[PDB]
Amino acid sequence: GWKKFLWDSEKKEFLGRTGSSWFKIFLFYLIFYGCLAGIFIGTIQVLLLTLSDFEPKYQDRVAPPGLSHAPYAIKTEISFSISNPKSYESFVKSMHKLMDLYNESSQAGNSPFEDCSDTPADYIKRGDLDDSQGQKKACRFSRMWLKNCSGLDDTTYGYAEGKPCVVAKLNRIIGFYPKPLKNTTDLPEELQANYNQYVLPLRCAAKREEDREKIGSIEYFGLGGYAGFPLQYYPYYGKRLQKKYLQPLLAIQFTNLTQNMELRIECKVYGENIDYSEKDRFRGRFEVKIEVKS
Amino acid sequence: DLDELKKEVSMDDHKLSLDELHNKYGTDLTRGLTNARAKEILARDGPNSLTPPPTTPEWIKFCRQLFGGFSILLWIGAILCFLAYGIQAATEDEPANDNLYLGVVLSTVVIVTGCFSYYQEAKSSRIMDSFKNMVPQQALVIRDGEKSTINAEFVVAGDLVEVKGGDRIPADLRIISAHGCKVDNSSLTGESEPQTRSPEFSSENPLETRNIAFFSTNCVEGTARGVVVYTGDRTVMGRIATLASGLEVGRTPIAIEIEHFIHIITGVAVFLGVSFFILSLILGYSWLEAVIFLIGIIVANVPEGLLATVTVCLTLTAKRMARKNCLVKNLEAVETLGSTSTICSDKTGTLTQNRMTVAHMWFDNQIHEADTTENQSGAAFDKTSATWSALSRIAALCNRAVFQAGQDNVPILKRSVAGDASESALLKCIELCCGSVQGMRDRNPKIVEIPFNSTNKYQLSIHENEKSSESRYLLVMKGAPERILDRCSTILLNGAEEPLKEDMKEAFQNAYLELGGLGERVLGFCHFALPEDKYNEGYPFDADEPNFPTTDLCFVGLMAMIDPPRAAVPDAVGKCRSAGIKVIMVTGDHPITAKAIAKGVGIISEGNETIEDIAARLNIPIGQVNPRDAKACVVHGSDLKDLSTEVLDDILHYHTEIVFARTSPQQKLIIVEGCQRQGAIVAVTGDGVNDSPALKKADIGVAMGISGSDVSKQAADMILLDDNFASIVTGVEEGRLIFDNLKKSIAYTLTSNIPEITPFLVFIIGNVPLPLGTVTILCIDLGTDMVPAISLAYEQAESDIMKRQPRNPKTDKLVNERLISMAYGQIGMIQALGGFFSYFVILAENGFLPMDLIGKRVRWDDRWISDVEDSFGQQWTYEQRKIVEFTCHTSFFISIVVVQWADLIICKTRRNSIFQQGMKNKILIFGLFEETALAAFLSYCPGTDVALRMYPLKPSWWFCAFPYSLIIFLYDEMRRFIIRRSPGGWVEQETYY
Amino acid sequence: EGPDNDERFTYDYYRLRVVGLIVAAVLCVIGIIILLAGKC
Ligand SMILES: *[C@@H]1O[C@H](CO[C@@H]2O[C@@H](C)[C@@H](O)[C@@H](O)[C@@H]2O)[C@@H](O[C@@H]2O[C@H](CO)[C@@H](O[C@@H]3O[C@H](CO[C@H]4O[C@H](CO)[C@@H](O)[C@H](O)[C@@H]4O)[C@@H](O)[C@H](O[C@H]4O[C@H](CO)[C@@H](O)[C@H](O)[C@@H]4O)[C@@H]3O)[C@H](O)[C@H]2NC(C)=O)[C@H](O)[C@H]1NC(C)=O
Ligand SMILES: *[C@@H]1O[C@H](CO[C@@H]2O[C@@H](C)[C@@H](O)[C@@H](O)[C@@H]2O)[C@@H](O[C@@H]2O[C@H](CO)[C@@H](O[C@@H]3O[C@H](CO)[C@@H](O)[C@H](O[C@H]4O[C@H](CO)[C@@H](O)[C@H](O)[C@@H]4O)[C@@H]3O)[C@H](O)[C@H]2NC(C)=O)[C@H](O)[C@H]1NC(C)=O
Ligand SMILES: CCCCCCCC/C=C\CCCCCCCC(=O)OC[C@H](COP(=O)(O)OCC[N+](C)(C)C)OC(=O)CCCCCCC/C=C\CCCCCCCC
Ligand SMILES: CCCCCCCC/C=C\CCCCCCCC(=O)OC[C@H](COP(=O)(O)OCC[N+](C)(C)C)OC(=O)CCCCCCC/C=C\CCCCCCCC
Ligand SMILES: CCCCCCCC/C=C\CCCCCCCC(=O)OC[C@H](COP(=O)(O)OCC[N+](C)(C)C)OC(=O)CCCCCCC/C=C\CCCCCCCC
Ligand SMILES: CCCCCCCC/C=C\CCCCCCCC(=O)OC[C@H](COP(=O)(O)OCC[N+](C)(C)C)OC(=O)CCCCCCC/C=C\CCCCCCCC
Ligand SMILES: CCCCCCCC/C=C\CCCCCCCC(=O)OC[C@H](COP(=O)(O)OCC[N+](C)(C)C)OC(=O)CCCCCCC/C=C\CCCCCCCC
Ligand SMILES: CCCCCCCC/C=C\CCCCCCCC(=O)OC[C@H](COP(=O)(O)OCC[N+](C)(C)C)OC(=O)CCCCCCC/C=C\CCCCCCCC
Ligand SMILES: CCCCCCCC/C=C\CCCCCCCC(=O)OC[C@H](COP(=O)(O)OCC[N+](C)(C)C)OC(=O)CCCCCCC/C=C\CCCCCCCC
Ligand SMILES: *[C@@H]1O[C@H](CO)[C@@H](O[C@@H]2O[C@H](CO)[C@@H](O)[C@H](O)[C@H]2NC(C)=O)[C@H](O)[C@H]1NC(C)=O
Ligand SMILES: CC(C)CCC[C@@H](C)[C@H]1CC[C@H]2[C@@H]3CC=C4C[C@@H](O)CC[C@]4(C)[C@H]3CC[C@]12C
Ligand SMILES: CC(C)CCC[C@@H](C)[C@H]1CC[C@H]2[C@@H]3CC=C4C[C@@H](O)CC[C@]4(C)[C@H]3CC[C@]12C
Ligand SMILES: C[C@]12CC/C(=N\OCCN)C[C@@H]1C(=O)C[C@@H]1[C@@H]2CC[C@]2(C)C(=O)CC[C@@H]12
Ligand SMILES: [Mg+2]
Ligand code: NA
Repeated sequence: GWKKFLWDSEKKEFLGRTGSSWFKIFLFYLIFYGCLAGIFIGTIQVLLLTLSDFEPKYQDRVAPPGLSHAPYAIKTEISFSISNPKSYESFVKSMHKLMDLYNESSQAGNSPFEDCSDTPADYIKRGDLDDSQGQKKACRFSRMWLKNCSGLDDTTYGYAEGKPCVVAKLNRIIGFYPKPLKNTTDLPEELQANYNQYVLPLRCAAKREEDREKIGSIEYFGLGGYAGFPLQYYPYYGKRLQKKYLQPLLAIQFTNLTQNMELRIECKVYGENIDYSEKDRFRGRFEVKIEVKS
Repeated sequence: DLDELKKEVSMDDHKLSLDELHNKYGTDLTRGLTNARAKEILARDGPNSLTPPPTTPEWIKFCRQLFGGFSILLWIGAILCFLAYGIQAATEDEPANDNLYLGVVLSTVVIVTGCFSYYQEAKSSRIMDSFKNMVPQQALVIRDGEKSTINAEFVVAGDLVEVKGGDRIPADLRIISAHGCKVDNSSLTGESEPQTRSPEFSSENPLETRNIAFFSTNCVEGTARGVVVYTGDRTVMGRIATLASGLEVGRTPIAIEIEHFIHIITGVAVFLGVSFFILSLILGYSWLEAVIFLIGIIVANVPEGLLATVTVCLTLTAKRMARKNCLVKNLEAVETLGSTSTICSDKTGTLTQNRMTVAHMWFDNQIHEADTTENQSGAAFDKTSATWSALSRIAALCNRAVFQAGQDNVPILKRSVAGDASESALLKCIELCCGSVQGMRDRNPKIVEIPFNSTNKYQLSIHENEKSSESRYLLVMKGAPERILDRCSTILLNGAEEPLKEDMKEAFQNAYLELGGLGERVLGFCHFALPEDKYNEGYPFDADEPNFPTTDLCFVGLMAMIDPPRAAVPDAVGKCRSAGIKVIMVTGDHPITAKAIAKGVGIISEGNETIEDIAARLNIPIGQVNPRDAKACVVHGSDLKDLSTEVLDDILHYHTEIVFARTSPQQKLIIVEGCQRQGAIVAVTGDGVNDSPALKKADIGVAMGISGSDVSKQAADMILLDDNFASIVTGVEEGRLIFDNLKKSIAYTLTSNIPEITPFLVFIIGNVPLPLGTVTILCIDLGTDMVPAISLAYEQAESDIMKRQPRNPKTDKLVNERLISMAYGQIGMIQALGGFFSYFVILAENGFLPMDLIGKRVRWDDRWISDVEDSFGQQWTYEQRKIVEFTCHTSFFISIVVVQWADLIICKTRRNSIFQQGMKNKILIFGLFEETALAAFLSYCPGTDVALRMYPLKPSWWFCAFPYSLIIFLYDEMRRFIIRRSPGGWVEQETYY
Repeated sequence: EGPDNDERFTYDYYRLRVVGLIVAAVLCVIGIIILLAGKC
C-alpha cells in the first residue's frame, strides 16, 4: 500500500498512472483554466467599457458628507502629557502630514493655481465635467490663514503647553455644492451672529451638559477669520479633472482646557444638504476625547 | 460467558438408562420429588426462565446519536471555532464575534440531527414493542405422587413432568413413558414434520434422538412423561440465545463510506491550511494571525449541512419500505440490501410455509395437481369426474379431525384444525373444493371405525349411504399405497369399474415413484359397497372379527401432500439471481427435502447436477467422477463438522448452487463467516431461533414477522411484518437507487465549497476587501441549499438498476477522485469566478475600480481612517465603505444561488441528458423556486441590514451571474455526451463519478 | 440643473423593496402551486 501506491516497478507507475497520463491531465487542466481566465477577462473588459472616467455612476452612498480631522486618534481620544515629549509625537506627525500638502512651494505659477477672493465668496463653475477644456483650475489655500496652528511658528502646533489644535476638514465629493442655512427665524442659537452666506459654519460644543463648564474657549481659525468653509472652493471636479486641488480647512484651538480630566467635545457643521446619522458618528459631525494630563 | 464453550456443538447424557438418569439427578420414576426437596433445588439454582436482555436507558442512546463519525467532525469544527475566538480576544481589541456565532451554529446542527435520528429509532422501537405478547404458562408436575399445575418459573431439575397434545414442553426433559406422543421440533431443530418422542434411544446426536423433549417445543398429539434434565438458561435454546447476545455487531458499508469520505475531506483541509500557513509566514504576517488563518481554512472546509441532508436522504427510503411492510430498526440498514451479493436463506419458515398441504392426486391413470398457495391463486384440477367425488367421500369420511370451534371468520387454509397434519391437509382440501365437510359428514352417519394400528397401518370405517335409492353400507379405508394395493382387485376408472390387471398395477407403481421422488408423502384411499343381503341394515358390525372383506376392495386413487413454499418465493429468488446475488440455502432439514425445495425455488437451477446424480446417471461409483463437472452441491451437516477452513473456501469458490443441509445453528454461523472471509456482503433471511446466531453475524439480518421467533426477531436488523418474500427484491432495488442518489447529492453539496473559500484566500493573498461574509456562508450551507439536496433523493432510475452486476466493494467507492475533480475542480471554480465577477461589478459601479482595490485591506479595515480615496478622488468614511462591502456579500450569495440552479440541473443526472430523463421531479422544481424566494426575502425585508447585515440590491446586479450558469449547463451537457457516445474513454475514467 | 441638482444623490429604495417583495411572494406561491399540483 504505502510503498506500492507511490512507486511500483512492473507497470512503471508513479502515484497511480504512467508517464503519459499525468501529461494528459495536466494539459487538459491547462487548456480548461486558460479558457476560464480568458472568459473572465473578456467579461471584465466589457465592464471597463461600461464606466466613465470623469464621474462615478452612483453617488448615493456618499450624499451626506463626513467631518474628519488632522490628528489620528485610535479611539477618538487625545491624551498626552505636557512634560514627556514622546507622548504627543503621534499627533504632531499626523498634523504635519496633513499641512505638508498646503506648502506654498507646491502652489506656484498660473497653472494650475489661481488667486481667489481673500474673503469668502460664492461658487465657481469651471464648466462641465468634460475634457474639452484642459485641466481645470483650483483656488489656492495658504497655510498662514490658520493663525496659531500652522507648524510654521510653533512646529508642535500647541501640544507643547496645554493648548492643542484640531484641523477639521469636509469630505471631498464630486459635484457637491455646500448650502448653508438661511437667515429665517428658525436657525440654531450659535449661528445667528456673523451670517456670511458664503460660509459653511462649524461649531464645537460639549456632549454632556456638565462638561460645558470644564471646557474653556474654543477659538476657531479659518478663511476670513470665520468659523467655516468658504463656498468658493467648490465644487470639486474629481482627481482626473482637477489634480493639484486643495480643500479648505478649519483650525480649532481648545484654549483653557481643564487639566487631568477626560473631556468629550462634539464638533458639528450646519447646512441644508448636510444630515447626520445615529449609526455613523462621522457624518457631518465628529467626536474627540481630549485629556491634557500633566 | 465463555464463548468457545458456547460455540461448541451441544453434548448430552441421552445415551443412558432410566435408572442411571434417576441415579444422577435423583428422582422417583413413580412418585417424583418431594415438595421440600423441590423447593430446596428451586432456591439452589434458579427458576426455569430465560434471563432478560441487557436493558438500555434513553439518555445512553441519545448520547450515541449525538456522536459517531460525521457528528464528531462537526464537533471538532465547533471546538476549533471557539479556540480561534479565545485567541482573537486575548490578542486584539474589538474582536469580531464571527467565530463564536459559527461555533454555536455548528453545535446546534449536531444536536438537531441527533434528535431526529434518535426519534426515528425510537418510533421503530415502540412499534416493535407492540409484538411481544407473553401470556404466563403453567406446567404439570408430579410431586409426592400427585399431579399439580404450577407456573413455568417453578419447575426444577429432577421432578416429574407430564405433557399432553397441545401444551408446550417446559424445560429439557428425558422421556420415560410416552403414548403416541409427537412433537414439533421446527423452531429449534428445523424438522418440518412431527417427530415421535419415544422413551427408547435411537441416535448418537441428541437433536435426533426421541427420548429428549426440548424447551419451547410443543406436543402436537399424544401424552408423555419425563424427568427434567436441563432447566433455565442452561437449556439448549438458552445457550443459543446467550450466544446470540454475546456476538459483535459489525460496521455497515454506508458507515465505512462516510468514514473514507471524512478522510478525504480532512486531507484536503489540513493540506490547504498548513500550506497557506507557511505562505502567510513567508509574506510577513505574524504567527498569531497565521494560526487563525489555519483554523479558519480548516473549519471552512467542512460540509455542515451534509449531515442533515444525508440523514433525511436515508430516512426517506425507509418510509417507503415501511409502506410495503418492511421495517428497519436502525437507519443505515436500508442501504445494506442493495450492496448484498450473497444471500444465505433458511428453508423452514422462510423459504416455505411450514404447513402441510395436499400437492398431487392420482385418479383415472392420471396425475393431477392442486393449488398449494396461500391466497389460492392458481389452476383448478378438473372437478368434473365421478372418481373425484368418490375420492372426496373417502377422504372426507375416513378422517377424524374437525376445525376448531369459532373459526367461521378466518380463511379455509389459515384456520386451526385439531388432529394430525395429514388429516388436516385432507380436511382442508375437501373443505376447499367440496364445500362444508360438516354436512358431508352428517350426510353419512359413521357406524363402526377401526383406528390406526401400528401393524394394520390402515384406517377404515363403515357409514350409511345417503343414496335415497340405495340403503346399502359404505366401507372406506386409507393407508400406505403398498398395503392398500395388496387389498384391491378393481379400479374406479372414469366412474365405471375395471379389473386390476398388471397394466394399471405398473401405472400405479410409476405413479407411486413419481409422487415419492417429488419429496412428497403419498397415501391411498379406497372403498367398497357392502352387500346389504349378507349384511342387512340391522346387523351390527362390532369391531372384533372379520366382518368386512379386507381384500376385493375398490381402489380409487392416491393422495400426496407436502409443505409448499410461499407465493412470491420463486419470483423473488429469480429476481435476486438476476441481480447477480448468489443464493445459498442453509437449513437444518433433511437433504432429500432441502434439495427438492431448492430446485423448486430456483437455488438449484433445473439442469445442473450433483456428483451423486452423475454417478447414478452413469451407474459408476462416486469416487471416480471429477467434482469440477458439478455446478451444484449438497453439503451435509455431519460432513460439515469434519471440514477445514480451506475446504469451505473451495466449496464456496467452485460451486455456484450450494445447499447446506442438516446444519446446526453454530454451523450456520460458521457458513456466514466462511462467506465473509472472502470479501462479500451477506444477508441472512430466517425465522426461528436456530437463525439467531446467523442473523446477528451476517451483514444484515431479515427476520420473519408473523412466523418468526422472538429471539431471532430481537437479534435481526430488518423485520418483514407481512412475511412477504418479494420485499427482498424491493429492498435490493431501493438500496441501489438511494446509492446513486447519495452520490448526486454529495457532489451538489460539495460544489459550493470553492465559491465559499476562494474569497478568503484572495483576501489574504491579494489584500482585497473581504468578498464573502460569514452570515452569508451560513445562509447558503444551512439555508437555500438544504431543500435541493433533499430533493435529489426523489430521482428515478436512468437505466435498469435490476440488471447491472453488484458493485465491487474494493474498487467502486461512494466518493472517489472523479467527484472531487468535478465539484472542487471544474464546477466550483466557475461558480467562484462568477461570484468574484459580481463583486468587482458592485465595487466598480460605486467608485472603486479593480486597479485601486489591490492593497487596500489595511486601510479598508482600519476603523479610524475617515478619508479613503477611491479611483475618482472621493473621500469615503468607514461605515460608508463597510455598507458597500456588505452589499457585495449579499450579491455574492445571490450569485451562488444563480450558479446553483445550473449545478442542481447538471447534478440531477449523472450520465443521461436532461431532454431524455425529464424534469418530472416536482420537488426539485419547488426547491429552485424556494431557493430564489428565500434570497429575495433575506435581501428586501426591512431591518435585515441591522439584524443580518444584508442590504438591498439594484435590479441590474442580479444579472451578473447568468452567463456563468448557462456556461456551466453547456459544459456539463457536452460532458455527459462523450461518455454516452464513447464508452470507456477518457471522459469516463476521468469525470464519471 | 446646476445648484439644485439634489436628485443626483437620491434613490427610491422604498419602491425597490416593495417590488422585490411582491415578486418574492409570487415566486413562493407558484412554488407551492407546483408542489401541491397533483394531490388534488
Ligand atoms: C513643507 O515645509 C516644511 C517646512 O519648511 C520650512 O519652513 C518653510 C516656511 C520654508 O522656510 C522652508 O524653506 C523650510 O524648510 C518642510 O519640512 C522641513 O524640511 C527640512 C529639510 O529636511 C527640515 O530641516 C531639518 O531639520 C532637522 C531637525 O528637525 C527638528 O525639528 C522638526 C520640526 O521642525 C522635527 O520634526 C525633528 O524631529 C527635529 O526635532 C535637522 O536635523 C536637519 O538637518 C539637516 O540639515 C542640516 C543643515 O541645516 C545638515 O547639516 C544635516 O546633515 C541634515 O541634512 C534639517 O535641518 C525641517 O525640519 C522640516 N520642517 C518640519 C516642520 O518638519 C517640508 O519638507 C515641506 N514639504 C513639501 C512637500 O514641500
Ligand atoms: C441676518 O439677520 C439678522 C437679524 O434680522 C432680523 O431678524 C430676522 C429673523 C428677520 O426678522 C429680519 O427682518 C430682522 O431684521 C440681521 O441683523 C439684524 O440687523 C438689525 C439692523 O441693524 C439689528 O437691529 C438693531 O437692533 C439694535 C439693538 O439691538 C438697535 O439699536 C439698532 O438700531 C438701528 O436701527 C434703527 C432703526 O430700527 C436706527 O434708528 C438706528 O440708527 C440703527 O441703525 C437696530 O434696530 C438686529 O439687532 C440684527 N440682528 C442681530 C441678531 O444682530 C443680519 O444683518 C442679517 N444678515 C444678513 C447678511 O442679511
Ligand atoms: C488563492 C489561490 C486559491 C487556491 C484554492 C485551492 C483550492 C483547492 C482545490 C482542490 C484541492 C486539491 C487537493 C488534492 C485533491 C486530490 C484528491 C485525492 O487525493 O483523492 C483521493 C484519491 C483516492 O481515490 P480512490 O479512492 O478512487 O482510490 C482508489 C485506489 N485503489 C482502488 C486502487 C486502492 O487519491 C488519489 O487520487 C491519489 C493522490 C493524488 C494526489 C495528486 C496531487 C496533485 C496536487 C497538486 C499538483 C500541483 C502541480 C502543479 C504544477 C503542474 C505542472 C505545470
Ligand atoms: C441566460 C440564463 C441562463 C440560466 C441558466 C440556468 C438554467 C436552469 C433553469 C431552467 C433550465 C430549463 C431546461 C429546460 C429543459 C426542458 C427539457 C424537456 O422539456 O424535456 C422533455 C421531457 C421529456 O418527456 P418524455 O418524452 O420523457 O415523456 C414521456 C411521457 N410518456 C411516458 C407518457 C410517454 O418532458 C418532461 O420532462 C415533462 C414535462 C416537464 C416540463 C418542465 C417545465 C419546467 C422547466 C423549468 C422550470 C423553471 C425553473 C426556473 C428556476 C427559476 C426560479 C426563479
Ligand atoms: C408553508 C409555510 C410558509 C411560511 C412562510 C413564512 C414567511 C414569513 C414572512 C415574513 C416574516 C419575516 C419576519 C418579519 C420581520 C419584521 C421586522 C420589521 O418589521 O422590522 C421593522 C423595524 C425597522 O424599523 P426602522 O426602519 O425604523 O429601523 C431603522 C434602523 N436604523 C435607522 C438604525 C438603521 O425593525 C427593527 O427596528 C428591528 C429589526 C428586527 C429584525 C427582525 C428580523 C428577524 C431576523 C432573522 C429571522 C429571519 C429568518 C428567516 C426565516 C425564513 C422563513 C421562510
Ligand atoms: C427552513 C428555511 C430556514 C431559512 C432560515 C435561514 C437560516 C439562517 C442560518 C444562519 C443564520 C444565523 C446566524 C445568527 C446571526 C446573529 C447575529 C448577531 O447576533 O449579531 C449581533 C448584533 C450586534 O451587531 P453590532 O455589533 O454591529 O451592534 C452594534 C450596536 N451599537 C453600535 C449601536 C452599539 O446584534 C443584533 O444584530 C441585534 C438583533 C439580533 C438579531 C438576531 C437574529 C437571529 C437570526 C436567526 C436565528 C434563528 C434562525 C433559526 C432558523 C434555522 C433554520 C434551519
Ligand atoms: C466562465 C466559465 C467558462 C468555462 C468554459 C470551459 C470551456 C473549456 C472546455 C473544454 C476545453 C478542454 C479541452 C481539453 C483537450 C485536451 C485533452 C486531451 O488531451 O484529451 C486526450 C483525449 C484523447 O485520448 P484517448 O481517449 O483517445 O486515449 C485513451 C487514454 N485513456 C485510456 C486514458 C482514456 O481526448 C479525448 O478523449 C477527447 C475529449 C475532449 C474533451 C471534450 C470536453 C468538452 C467540454 C466543454 C466544451 C464545451 C464548451 C461550451 C461553452 C459554451 C460557452 C457559451
Ligand atoms: C420556463 C421558466 C419560467 C420561469 C418564469 C419565472 C417568473 C418570472 C417572474 C417575474 C419576472 C418579471 C419581473 C418584472 C418586474 C418589473 C418591475 C419594474 O418596474 O422593474 C423596473 C426595472 C428598472 O430598474 P431601474 O434601475 O432602471 O430603475 C429604478 C428606478 N427607481 C429605483 C428610481 C424607481 O427593470 C427591471 O427590474 C427588469 C425586470 C427583469 C426583466 C425580465 C427579463 C426576462 C428575461 C428572460 C425571459 C425571456 C422570455 C422570452 C419568451 C420566450 C417564449 C417562448
Ligand atoms: C397559500 C397562499 C400564500 C400567500 C401568502 C401571501 C403573503 C403576502 C405576500 C406579499 C406581502 C407584501 C408585503 C409588502 C410589504 C412592504 C413593506 C415595505 O416596503 O417596507 C419598506 C419600509 C422600509 O423602508 P426604509 O426607508 O427603511 O428603507 C431603507 C432606506 N435606507 C436604508 C437607505 C435609509 O417599511 C417601513 O418603513 C415599515 C415596515 C413595517 C414592517 C412591514 C413588514 C414586511 C415584512 C415581511 C412581509 C413580506 C412577506 C412576503 C412573502 C415572502 C415569502 C418568502
Ligand atoms: C480659564 O479658566 C480659569 C479657571 O481654570 C479662569 O480663571 C479663574 O477665574 C476664577 C474667577 O471666576 C478665579 O477664582 C480663579 O482663581 C481663576 N483661575 C485661574 C487659574 O486663573 C479663567 O477666567 C478662564 N479664562 C478664560 C479666557 O476662559
Ligand atoms: C471562448 C474563449 C476561449 C475566448 C477567450 C478569448 C480571450 C483570449 C479574449 C476575450 C477578450 C480579450 C481581451 C479584450 C480586450 C483586451 C484589451 C486590450 O487593450 C489588450 C487585449 C485584451 C486584454 C484582450 C485579450 C484577449 C481576450 C481576453
Ligand atoms: C428559468 C429562467 C430562464 C428564469 C430566469 C428568471 C430571472 C430572469 C428572474 C428570477 C428572479 C427575478 C428577480 C426577482 C426580484 C427582482 C427585484 C425587483 O425589484 C427587480 C427585478 C428582480 C431583480 C427580478 C429580475 C428577474 C429575475 C432575476
Ligand atoms: C473563515 C470564516 C469562518 C469559517 C467560514 N466558513 O465556515 C463554514 C464551514 N463550511 C468562512 C469564514 C470567513 O470566510 C470569514 C472568516 C471566518 C473566520 C474569522 C475570520 C477569518 C475573521 O476573523 C475575518 C474573516 C473571518
Ligand atoms: Mg426456520
Ligand atoms: Na447486523
